[PDB]
Amino acid sequence: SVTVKRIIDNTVIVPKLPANEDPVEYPADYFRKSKEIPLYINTTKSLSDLRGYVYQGLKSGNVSIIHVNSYLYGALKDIRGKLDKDWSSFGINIGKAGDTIGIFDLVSLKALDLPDGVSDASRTSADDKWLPLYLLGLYRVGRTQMPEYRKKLMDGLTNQCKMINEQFEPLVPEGRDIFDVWGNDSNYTKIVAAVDMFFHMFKKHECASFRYGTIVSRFKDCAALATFGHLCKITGMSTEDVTTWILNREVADEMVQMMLPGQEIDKADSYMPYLIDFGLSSKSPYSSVKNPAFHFWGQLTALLLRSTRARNARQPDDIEYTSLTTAGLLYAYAVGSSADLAQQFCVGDNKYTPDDSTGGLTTNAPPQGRDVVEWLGWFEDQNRKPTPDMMQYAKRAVMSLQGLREKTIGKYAKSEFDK
Amino acid sequence: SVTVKRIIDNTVIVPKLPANEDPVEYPADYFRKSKEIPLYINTTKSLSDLRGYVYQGLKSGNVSIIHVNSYLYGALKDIRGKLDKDWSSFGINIGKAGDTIGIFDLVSLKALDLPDGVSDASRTSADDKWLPLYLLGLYRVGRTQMPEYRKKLMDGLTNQCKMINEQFEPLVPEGRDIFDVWGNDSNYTKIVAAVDMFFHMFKKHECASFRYGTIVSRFKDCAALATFGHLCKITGMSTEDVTTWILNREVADEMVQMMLPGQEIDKADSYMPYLIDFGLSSKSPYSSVKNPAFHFWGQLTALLLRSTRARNARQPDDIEYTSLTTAGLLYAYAVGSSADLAQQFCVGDNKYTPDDSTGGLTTNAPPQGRDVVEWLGWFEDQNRKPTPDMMQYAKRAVMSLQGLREKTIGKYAKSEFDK
Amino acid sequence: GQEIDKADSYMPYLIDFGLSSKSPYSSVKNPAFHFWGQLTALLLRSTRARNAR
Amino acid sequence: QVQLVESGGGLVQAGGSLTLSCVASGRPFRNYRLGWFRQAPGKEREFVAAINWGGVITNYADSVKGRFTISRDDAKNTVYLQMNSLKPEETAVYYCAAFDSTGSPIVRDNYEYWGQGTQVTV
RNA sequence: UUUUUUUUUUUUUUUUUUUUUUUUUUUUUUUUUUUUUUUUUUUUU
Repeated sequence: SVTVKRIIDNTVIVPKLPANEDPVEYPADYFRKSKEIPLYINTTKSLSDLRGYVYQGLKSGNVSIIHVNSYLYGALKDIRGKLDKDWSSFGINIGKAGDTIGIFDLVSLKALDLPDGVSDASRTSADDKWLPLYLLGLYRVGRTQMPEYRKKLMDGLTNQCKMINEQFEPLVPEGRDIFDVWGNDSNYTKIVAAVDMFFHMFKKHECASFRYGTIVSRFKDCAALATFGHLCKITGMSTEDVTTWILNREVADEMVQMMLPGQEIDKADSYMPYLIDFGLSSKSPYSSVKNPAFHFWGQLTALLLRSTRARNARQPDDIEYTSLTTAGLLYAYAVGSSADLAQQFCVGDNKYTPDDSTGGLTTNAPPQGRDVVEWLGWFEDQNRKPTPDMMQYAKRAVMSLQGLREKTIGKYAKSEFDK
Repeated sequence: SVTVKRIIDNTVIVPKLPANEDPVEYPADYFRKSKEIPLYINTTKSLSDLRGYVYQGLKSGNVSIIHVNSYLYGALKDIRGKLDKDWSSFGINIGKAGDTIGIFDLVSLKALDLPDGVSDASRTSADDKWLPLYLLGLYRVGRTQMPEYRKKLMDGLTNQCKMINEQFEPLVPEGRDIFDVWGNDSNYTKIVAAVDMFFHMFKKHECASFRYGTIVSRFKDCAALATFGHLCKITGMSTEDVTTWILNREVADEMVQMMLPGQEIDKADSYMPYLIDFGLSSKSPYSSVKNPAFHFWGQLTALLLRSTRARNARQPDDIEYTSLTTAGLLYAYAVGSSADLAQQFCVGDNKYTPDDSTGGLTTNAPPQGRDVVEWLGWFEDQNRKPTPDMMQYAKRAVMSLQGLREKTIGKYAKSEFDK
Repeated sequence: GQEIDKADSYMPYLIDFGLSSKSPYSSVKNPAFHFWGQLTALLLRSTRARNAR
Repeated sequence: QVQLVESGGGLVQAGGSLTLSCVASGRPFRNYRLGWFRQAPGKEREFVAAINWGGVITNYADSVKGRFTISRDDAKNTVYLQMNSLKPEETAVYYCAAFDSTGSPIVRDNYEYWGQGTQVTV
């Protein structure tokens, strides 16, 4: 905020824009208020009643989410695992010593305070096997509006056909709209998140197949973090080294935003990956909506470094495409030229001995490592304009790309450097 | 106004043009007369009568806007929210202390001083759930005459299908003309504006989905302001810095016009974004009709700086395309060349140390920052004619643009620089 | 003295009101002005001039 | 919630004027209908007058047309009601009522809030 | 014998409309038409 005046008449002007809060909620700021997350559920009706409730309800268009929650409880209540080591997260010691932990030890059971429904018989305990797998799979199916990508219902149908050969989807085609509402019931999401969190620790459980459909709950609305992992993998550099190659102020603020020190983002098994479905946070701090310049920058740099995932990563709105693209060009060019090949194994204890008697002064050549302090200086020697070898390198990287979707950084990079 | 004479016979001529007032009405100039906005509504008939009134009226072509207003009132009357902090706008303290505020606390209720209509039974309170969502969605649907973009009725139909699985539009195809008149009833607009203004403060309400259809009321007829935000985002520069890069007199007058200091354009939750539907103003000051050169200039500069929204922004009529385009070319070229990459994080407390021993006099080179005072001087050294590197840069930016609509600044820029 | 600058005047309706049978401001009595101004506008990136006759 | 207090009652001479008032407390910044009712000794509560929120639409019982007048000042959140040319048939307890909406009903089942009432004897 | 604008008049002369608008923009979301159980030549002895 600095004073601005109109030079024709010395009139003072106050340039101001509309403001949008859109604050950010971290997971660990939820647990300092409540030391436990509740699961609202109805424990009145019996299991074999709920089986026909949700089977006959599934066959038709009418079904109560309260009945699929109350059915998923008792349908998954007697599933267990033995902890090899202790399990604690955000001050919640879920598992103590060698005692076995169930799938609902993670949350606390509360009572929901009713749907009349309709019942069915002849439904044995052989449907308790896959009906949870089904209802869990429709959460992953019912989150995508693409007509052919929603055909993951064929892979849920297949994964249950593996459990019982004569399994065919008990839902009408109009059902493409039936389970789309299930994702709005907080307790259903608190169920799928507990299922995925449970089966992440107990990996080779006989019912680990249930994780299909709930795997989309892990790190949901946390794309930018996964782009940081993808960049730290594609570049081959450490997290602290990649962190230095951030040359844009927005990516700096966002990188400071993701790396707050008390959110267990590094723990293997934690409540953090499920901060959205558990209700630990209503606005994730690790999304590509609150970290747009980081998503664009890291994804584009990866794409220039021969990435495959980035070919379909989406281009955010309202960011500095020019500065971000130049930064990704210098970074990807630095990593591209500096392969840093070094001998690793020797036979007769003979290693490569570099020759230091090269004194013809081979200057005006790019640096030898991947240090930012040297590539910024070389780039200054290039007048902060990308050299034709950099632009040609990027053209080499983005050309021969085919089948590119619109609004993706693959078509963006191709449309930017391939001409 | 300066004297003009015809040199052949010294005859005096008075060149004059037809005049059009088209004054500008600001929102805060409305509240110094009236300290409250009224909502004219009819409270005679009952709720369950209005439900069949507008359901059976919707199924046919005949419906009274008075009945959908009077129905939307009692259908939305018992919706509430708890204020975390105080809420006041233009001298109207809508919310006091911790007391809950309803959706019609914003306006004052007056009585409309009748349509005979026709009634219906069997319509329970399960239609009070989504009938407001429907009637609100048709305001957004009925503002566009494009055949496929008016198919947002599929997304209202979908958003209500989420509320009730068996929801299908109770309106005939000819209905594409039924809700187009609703936007002309001042009280209906005063309803949708109050709904959107309410649900902007209370963001995670269980009925926040109602905002769909009313979101088009926020900053309606206020495009130029959004182009100022889009430019201040794409450039990455501050509002006061971007304000200096205005080189055209018309854009100066318009920028002074938008930034009058008492219109709450910076408040998060205010009456300003709804100055049109609330009737606070009949001619908005922030529209791309009263700020054409600003819309064209900012949108074109954004497009040259790798924008996506600008590819379809429309080209206004009767403006100085030449001077505005040259200004946008110098601005976009300045922002494009001056990436201003600077080190942000360091490891061993080593930062980039620039070398000042460069004295070969690398003159005739563009400036190093984004200061207008230096780019105007460099541009003067270019004889106020865009250099071939500037025109080539713009060609690089506008080429590879496909699927461009007519009368848009995307096709304008492409047709201007791509040859 | 024809009030061509007044905001609300009888001048814009001099034809239907019968104030004048041959307008002085038509592109039939001012052809070279219409052609010259419209062409100059078109060269200055005009859109209306693209269809001016 | 809303509280209503009736004020202005009493005894008056047969043929004399009188003006009742009703003050509202709680949430006066919301749609709420305003009506006057009464109940005579051994007589069911009947409608007297009503006024809409804006203060334009009004209506009166047949037994009191011409004589009585209703009015409201929502700034001070009240509603006066002149009662000229009174008569011993006009003797009853008068109640102030509110029902939240944008109009004024003619029944007693349309209101939601009621005052305690003032006695009026003629 | 003609006549030799497949010119034509009466004004006129944006296949211009001003009512306000104007990304065939809505973002509540959230955005590899990724997904994990190994696996990872539409390899075989």
